[PDB]
Amino acid sequence: SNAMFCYQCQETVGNKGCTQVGVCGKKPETAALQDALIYVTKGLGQIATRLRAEGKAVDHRIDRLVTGNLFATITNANFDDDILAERVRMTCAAKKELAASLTDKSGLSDAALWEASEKSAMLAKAGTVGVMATTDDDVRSLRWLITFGLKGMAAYAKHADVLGKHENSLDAFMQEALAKTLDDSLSVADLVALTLETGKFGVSAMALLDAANTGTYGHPEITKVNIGVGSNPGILISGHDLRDLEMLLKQTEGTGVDVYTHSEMLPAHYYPAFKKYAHFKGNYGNAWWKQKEEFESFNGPVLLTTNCLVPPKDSYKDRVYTTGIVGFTGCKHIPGEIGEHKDFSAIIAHAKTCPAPTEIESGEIIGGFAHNQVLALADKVIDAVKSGAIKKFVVMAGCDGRAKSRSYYTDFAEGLPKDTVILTAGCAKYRYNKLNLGDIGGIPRVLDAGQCNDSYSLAVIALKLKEVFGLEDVNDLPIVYNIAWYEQKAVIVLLALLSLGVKNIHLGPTLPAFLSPNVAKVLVEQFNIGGITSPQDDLKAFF
Ligand code: SF4
Ligand code: SF3
Repeated sequence: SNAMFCYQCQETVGNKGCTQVGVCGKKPETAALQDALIYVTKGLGQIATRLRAEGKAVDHRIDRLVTGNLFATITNANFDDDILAERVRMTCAAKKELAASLTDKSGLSDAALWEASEKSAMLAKAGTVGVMATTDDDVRSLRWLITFGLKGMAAYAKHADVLGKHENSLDAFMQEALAKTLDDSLSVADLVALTLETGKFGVSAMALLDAANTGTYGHPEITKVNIGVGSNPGILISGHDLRDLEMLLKQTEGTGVDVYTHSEMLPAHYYPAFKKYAHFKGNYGNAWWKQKEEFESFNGPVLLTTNCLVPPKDSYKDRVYTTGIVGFTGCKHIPGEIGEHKDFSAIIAHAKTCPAPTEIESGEIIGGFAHNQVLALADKVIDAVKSGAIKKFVVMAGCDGRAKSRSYYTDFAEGLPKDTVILTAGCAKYRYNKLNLGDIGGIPRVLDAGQCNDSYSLAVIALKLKEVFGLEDVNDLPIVYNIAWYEQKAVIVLLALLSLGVKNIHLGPTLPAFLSPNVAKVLVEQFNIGGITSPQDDLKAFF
């Protein structure tokens, strides 16, 4: 039989599924606990949805449990079985209490009713509630496409909540959609509808996080970021959470410890509020997947605010700190997932005992082209399109990863004619943001809008251009979409773009294993989704 089944990321074995051990390092009992956690979270969603329909209140603490549970099961987020098992217990306790306040308990699912306190009972239940519990290929495909989209949505909703923003309609949708994925009566048409609705609420979640980030730290602006290093001890902050960075910068003031960013923390440099801390140094290294080498050479402690964390080498494991929903057995954790005060005193003391970073490279990279900054430049962008100086934009946003085939994205970028502009967001950027690609009329040929969530800015920019040019269809803009994906935040970004009517998206380096033949056919027929081949062939064909 199979010890596990997981197919949620781009690197899944054979582009079919991980059945023994995850390519990411996820062990079968860890995979089982995540399957059990998702199951009881869907049960909680049903109960909460029923309470809302009865006219009864559901406290925001329930919303936070749901988003934390989903985020903990994203690829490279949490490998800690003790933490995962305790989240299962907490969820069982919470949903039992909520169900007791229902007037009518009729029609509650097994997920709503089932509970366990012993890990052994959780592992046994997991075996019959995983991916392959749904027998029909199309229903399975759509249920898990939706679930993965909801994980990405929940991540963005959680970062907004950390910064003090939440919307009842967003949390209500997430919980109702989760419940619908266990309802056997829904047709394929119902589930295709729910997939597109999930994309729409993906836009809403990204809009909420955009407002939270910019409202707190200012609108991103054009910024030069040092990729070399200084000579003081440092802490390297990775992942996505800007509130964790704020607290870390405040606590390192006056200490002699510098702060550097990694991977998806690069865009923190673009926000005006963070420029006021003199000990906020550069961005160190590249995307998440190089971290076994780059965390080693950094020498100082590393703080993971979100995914992606890879199972650490023994050489630096003792200086890895996790926080929020991130976890790895044997790595120190700083508690907190709601933006509350976190005590970084131990990581700061640790940093003072470590060597300064070993430099990988020197120079700079430019970014900060989020929606406010690009709309301020809109007249000049529009003039350049009208004159033919800019012939095409290419959206190359998304996720990077390990696959050797991803040299495609570097070669594609290098081979583009010098009258094109790359638009990016997310760690996919690292395949081409240290090339020397130049500028068109002073506009850089790579425009970095920020984190994967700042794909929102790219959509806002596209819709603005549609308006100014007076076009009926967003697809009539001179934009090619060549997006790379790895984890579930890329899935919500994709669904968001589809909900906005974007066609002709080229997705790679492979297509998700969780798209069944019939579901893929709908995406091809209605949205013209395609894949990649060689960079030289696609540089001809895509244009
Ligand atoms: S998260 Fe990806 S690599 Fe890890 S077990 Fe799942 S499909 Fe496999
Ligand atoms: Fe926020 S984009 Fe998706 S892969 Fe892991 S950090 Fe990267």
